[PDB]
Amino acid sequence: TKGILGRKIGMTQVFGENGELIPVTVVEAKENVVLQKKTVEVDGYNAIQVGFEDKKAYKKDAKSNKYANKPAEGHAKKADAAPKRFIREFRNVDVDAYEVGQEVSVDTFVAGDVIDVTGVSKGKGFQGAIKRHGQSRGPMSHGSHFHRAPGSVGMASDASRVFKGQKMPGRMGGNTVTVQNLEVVQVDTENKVILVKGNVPGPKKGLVEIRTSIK
Amino acid sequence: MIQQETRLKVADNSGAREVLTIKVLGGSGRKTANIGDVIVCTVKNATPGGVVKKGDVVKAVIVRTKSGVRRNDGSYIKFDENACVIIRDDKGPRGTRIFGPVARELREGNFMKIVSLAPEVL
Amino acid sequence: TNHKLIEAVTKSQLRTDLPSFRPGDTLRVHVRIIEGTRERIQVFEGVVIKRRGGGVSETFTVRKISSGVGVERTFPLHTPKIEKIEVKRRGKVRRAKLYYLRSLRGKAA
Amino acid sequence: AVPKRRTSKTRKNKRRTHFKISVPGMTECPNCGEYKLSHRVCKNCGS
Amino acid sequence: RKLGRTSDQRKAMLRDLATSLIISERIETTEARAKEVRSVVEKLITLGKKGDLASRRNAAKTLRNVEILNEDETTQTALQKLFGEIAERYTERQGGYTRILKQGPRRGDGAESVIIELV
RNA sequence: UUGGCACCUCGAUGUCGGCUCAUCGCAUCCUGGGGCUGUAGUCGGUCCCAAGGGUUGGGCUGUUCGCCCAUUAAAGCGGUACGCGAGCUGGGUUCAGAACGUCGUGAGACAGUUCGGUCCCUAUCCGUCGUGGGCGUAGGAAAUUUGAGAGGAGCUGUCCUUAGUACGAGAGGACCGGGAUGGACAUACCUCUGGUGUACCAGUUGUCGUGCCAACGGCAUAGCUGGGUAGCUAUGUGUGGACGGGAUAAGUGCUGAAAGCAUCUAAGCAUGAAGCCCCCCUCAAGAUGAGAUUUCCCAACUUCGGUUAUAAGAUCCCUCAAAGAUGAUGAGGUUAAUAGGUUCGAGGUGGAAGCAUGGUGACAUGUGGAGCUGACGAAUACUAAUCGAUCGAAGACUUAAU
Ligand SMILES: [Mg+2]
Ligand SMILES: [Mg+2]
Ligand SMILES: [Mg+2]
Ligand SMILES: [Mg+2]
Ligand SMILES: [Mg+2]
Ligand SMILES: [Mg+2]
Ligand SMILES: [Mg+2]
Ligand SMILES: [Mg+2]
Ligand SMILES: [Mg+2]
Ligand SMILES: [Mg+2]
Ligand SMILES: [Mg+2]
Repeated sequence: TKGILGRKIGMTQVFGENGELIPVTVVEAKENVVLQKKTVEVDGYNAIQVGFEDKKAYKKDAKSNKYANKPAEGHAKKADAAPKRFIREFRNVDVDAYEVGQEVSVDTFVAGDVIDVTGVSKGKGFQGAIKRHGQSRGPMSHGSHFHRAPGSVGMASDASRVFKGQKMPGRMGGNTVTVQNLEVVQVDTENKVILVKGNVPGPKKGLVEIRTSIK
Repeated sequence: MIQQETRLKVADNSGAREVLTIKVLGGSGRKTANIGDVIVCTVKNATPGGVVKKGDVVKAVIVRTKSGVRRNDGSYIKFDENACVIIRDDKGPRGTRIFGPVARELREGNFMKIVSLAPEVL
Repeated sequence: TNHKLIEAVTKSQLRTDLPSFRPGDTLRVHVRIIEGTRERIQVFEGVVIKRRGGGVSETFTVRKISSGVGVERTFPLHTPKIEKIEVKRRGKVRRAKLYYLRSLRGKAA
Repeated sequence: AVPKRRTSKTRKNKRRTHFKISVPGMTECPNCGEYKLSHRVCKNCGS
Repeated sequence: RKLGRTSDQRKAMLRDLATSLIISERIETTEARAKEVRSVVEKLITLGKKGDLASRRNAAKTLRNVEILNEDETTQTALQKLFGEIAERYTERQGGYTRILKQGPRRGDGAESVIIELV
């Protein structure tokens, strides 16, 4: 419900009530003007897609991607707002309301509405065995030349294969992950940020979509 | 933390002076400990006299471990000595005159005969 | 400064009128607690060992011997649970942090 | 740690097919009569 | 922060490369020195724009105690050079910001040589 | 398991235990569901259906096995070349030395002990874990996506309320529903707690050098100790395991003849489990059965031989990084804040040098929370991202609705 699309900037602590300290991730949630929505009448899933931070004008000589293009020009002219950089589905909520071309708000929530968080990982390059998966290393002394490699992979020749799904050294990777049931300690309106509880994925100046919980 | 085979200058007036922990009893595969748990332990040193004698497996609460404890406001209590109190298996000590200032955290776990029998409690 | 907008959320909770000092001083920190039928309030003498990491996340800690044991306690100094800080005595130290107190007669003067 | 088979004259040529070299930028100077490499300065060019 | 080989060299080689920059005013070398020596000799000649005795001592933290000169048939000791003929030249706002210009590779290697120029 | 047979291997198929890593049966150890008890309750015996998940730390010996200590909800039985040495140790067994008992007149012998004994290899192809180029997807491109499928996760204790009530004289003491926080495990992240922090800051030791004193370099593991920002992490901080559905297995049932009564069943109708599917999260249209919505671009030679030469949109090439083995992913390329510099600030260190005062000095004190700063934040075009090139569409037939 009301999937805002903020980005992080860091993490600090905020003293709650009587003595309680709770660590807080501060999520900068800039402008979010709703682009076209799609329903069951058109082709079959009721959803609201949302934009995020804008960029400059269109079609001069696009060296970068902070300039738009004739695809995203007419796709964003339809709602008569500036062209965008991050467009995300929300098939969670509310096919009825949310008129097209509406800024959403920042205060859809209250200080106590539980949320979820979807964001990409850090990604730590190509890393090996006992750092990626929870495997334990070998003995570092008494003569053993088996310090840190993964062990055996399969049996002898009554299974002449190695079974796929084997947890071998590959890339650590940034793939998506969703924590569940975080809460909001405080909402700001004027500086246009919110806060959450604990810590969410996705390193600084990243991207994170948040939405209501499913408890 | 205090784990499998630590050695603890016990604080009671009941004859033991140093004990060593066999197991940190709790859940299955329990490894670590901190203030308020209960460990089973066998004495090594023994004061002449006292109550208990050398080589007698007794159960004993933990008090004031070396690393801190995080109470829920943001404080920390780091002591400077691992210590212990031998319990009677009714959550009360053996002797009377336990030394060595005690952390407040062992109160929800109904150890309140130790706290009233003690010097300065934080 | 940290950013343009960390403190814009956070300056409205930062605490005023805590008399600024340096590691080497001798403090008498009061603090309000609760236990049962009490909101009783307790003093705690000691010497500042270190002071760290300014902003809303700033931290100091104090050290006091109690009965032969060195009790070391740490606070986040902007908490609304500390009541009153005195400064009993100024200090003459050279190092900023003071981890070398594992001795038995330090006597910082 | 040895081969078990001599690789034939198909998986020799099929393997080395991603082993090439491409031309570089090659933008010409205005008055050199000589092609500099892009974002560089020659010794005897209009660069 | 880039590197060359190792921690003892990477100071005492790299400080002995800005010295040859001072007495010659243009040199050619490979990339990861010249991308990196850009931000040491330029940070050094902010001390030209101050030029007091407390800045004179810290200029002796980096440059050699060495490389006498002879351009006026007389000896400028290469610490007296930059405070009279370099700091006087530059009064633009960003210190003594120097340019680089890249060239082709070399024969026996594939490093891109680059003339830096103290302008 | 102990064997029997000699079928493959002697132009070598490495052999016991243990560490590393699993994967599979159920004849089930715990947890879930029942029948039956010579089951008062709490406990317990025995049997049926059930593999979804769990299955401990130490002493002893090479050990397997075994006994013993302290726990736990439990410390299951097995297969996988008695799983795993082109992944590892070598303690024993099966190498030369030596000795003891013993048998042999002798050389020597022993499933009898006993001390010491070299463990080789750079990955061709399949199989894996990641990760890119070409082409297909009847015009080209961008963005967002549906989800056939496939992976992931599934564990539990203790305390309190019902209540000291039902049963039971008394000892003790709930089923069934609600409330708390723990354990182990799987994740995400550095604000706090700590660790590291090799171009940061301060003290000091030898010796050499900058003509000398003061200052400061070089070398000695980074010469050594105290501390420390970013980045990376746990022993640190949060979060997690679902609630809810549909058919059943064991079992319990209602109606009901065969076989006038009974009878759960033969035709119908129920209910019934951590089990199966949908639900939770992750991947996924190369799912050639190649899906879906929105948006942008449309011409002359010319017997479409399309010769071309371009748009949309990319890219070559450069300054780096929230990304990173290269390639790939992002952020930018003068209409510019992408790096470096300059300025200010946070954080760190702890009061610079000179000069003055006091001390015969060693050094104290002011000038002054100073000086000095690598990764983080903001401002500014001062230097460098120039001028250019390369690739890239002009939409077949069939019948049908019009
Ligand atoms: Mg057999
Ligand atoms: Mg025969
Ligand atoms: Mg033969
Ligand atoms: Mg052979
Ligand atoms: Mg062999
Ligand atoms: Mg069965
Ligand atoms: Mg199993
Ligand atoms: Mg022993
Ligand atoms: Mg004889
Ligand atoms: Mg000398
Ligand atoms: Mg500007």
